[PDB]
Amino acid sequence: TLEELKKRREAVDAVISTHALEGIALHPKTLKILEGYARGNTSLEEFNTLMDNAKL
Amino acid sequence: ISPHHYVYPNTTTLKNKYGIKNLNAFLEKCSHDTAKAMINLREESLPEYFDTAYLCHIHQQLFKNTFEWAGYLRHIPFTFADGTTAAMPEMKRTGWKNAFAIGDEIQEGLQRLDQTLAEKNNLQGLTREEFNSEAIELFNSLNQLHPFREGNGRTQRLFFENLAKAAGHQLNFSLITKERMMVASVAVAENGDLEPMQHLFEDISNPEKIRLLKEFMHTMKNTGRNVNDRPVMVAKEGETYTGTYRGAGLEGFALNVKGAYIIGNIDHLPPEQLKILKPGDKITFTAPK
Ligand SMILES: [Mg+2]
Repeated sequence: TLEELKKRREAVDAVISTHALEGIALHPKTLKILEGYARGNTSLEEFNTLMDNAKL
Repeated sequence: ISPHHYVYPNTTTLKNKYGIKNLNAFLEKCSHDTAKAMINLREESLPEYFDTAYLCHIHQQLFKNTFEWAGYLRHIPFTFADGTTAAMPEMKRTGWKNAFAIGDEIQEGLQRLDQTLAEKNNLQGLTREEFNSEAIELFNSLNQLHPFREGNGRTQRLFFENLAKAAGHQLNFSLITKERMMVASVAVAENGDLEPMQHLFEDISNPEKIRLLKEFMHTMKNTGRNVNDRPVMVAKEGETYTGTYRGAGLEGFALNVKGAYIIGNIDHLPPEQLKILKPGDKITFTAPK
């Protein structure tokens, strides 16, 4: 649903932004999983499993 | 007891739950977990009492997988699982402003924030302008108090986003560059000048203005341009600006003034201007009532 895509878009943009305001750029695996949830190809439970399993 | 006890001996790296002593790997992994925590935090119910407890709950959810002291304030002695006890009642700044509250000043300040939100009923039942004027005083004060060892900006921003949401308004901080944030804060802390901060809160609360900055930032990303080091703001009603026409979009146009980006509404340009206007043209624009 569109409203949900709106919410998640804002949510990933806010995550990225709040680090940029500290001078921090996120790891590319972090940006890839976040972008997959904003799109989203992935539910939140799946997004949490992929964040847990990422190897940095 | 010692502030030094927060870091691994002979390093600048904060003791953490992963055991990373290399600074950059610690930063990438702490950043990664904190991203996970913010997405999940977005799924909790909003609190009935906005207070120091809630602030500490936010910090605790963001950093619980990184620091043993997630949610603990820096003037309270914290004892690590390794036996050592750390605190930082005074956190000195390199080169900076009037700096940060010290020791008992933190505590007093947080009690004040608790009392204010409580007597004003969490800033609810206010118009947008009322809410912003109140919110600004609490935000400047929390800026000075800076009560955590690390993660103060991220916790404070989330606190004020959720506070606005529960009062029926919004604060969209993703539209604010690192440059503009620092200009606004030091105008407060150094010059006693609230205008830059009031203008900041207006651009990211006004829906008409949020649309304009959303479009502009989206364009910058698609351009692959990084503006985090430049001022980006929406023209103030009644002000005049003179600079280089930067182009236009569906909703808004951009002006370039001494390196700053000034966003305005396309319907506020003279249509006899818009017609022939090319990027690089020198235009003067006065935003209306
Ligand atoms: Mg930080």
